Amino acid sequence: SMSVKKPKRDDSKDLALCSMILTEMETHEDAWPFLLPVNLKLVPGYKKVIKKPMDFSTIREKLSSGQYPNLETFALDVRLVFDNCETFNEDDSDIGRAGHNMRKYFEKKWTDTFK
Repeated sequence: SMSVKKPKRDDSKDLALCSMILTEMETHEDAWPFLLPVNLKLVPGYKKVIKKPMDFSTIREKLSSGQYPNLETFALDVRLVFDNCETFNEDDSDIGRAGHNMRKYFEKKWTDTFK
């Protein structure tokens, strides 16, 4: 509360460390469904159904331009990419499986880097 603060967690490396995670997600062999925004002209149903599209290239641009206020807003966008994927793709599809695999990969890196 006023003039009463928990000890200051060092967040000075968060930007660099989120960048490194995002690099590792970008280079994973199963990243291909997530590298670029879904083409809303060419994928029937996506625009109406998926209210907040997100992809790795959009996260990279947001990260690089100071549009993440903190490491949690960064994780929220990464998770959004996988939540969108689960919303639109059957679990038993190449893209559906890709999304599960990447979410697992992310969550481990996240825990190991920050928890």
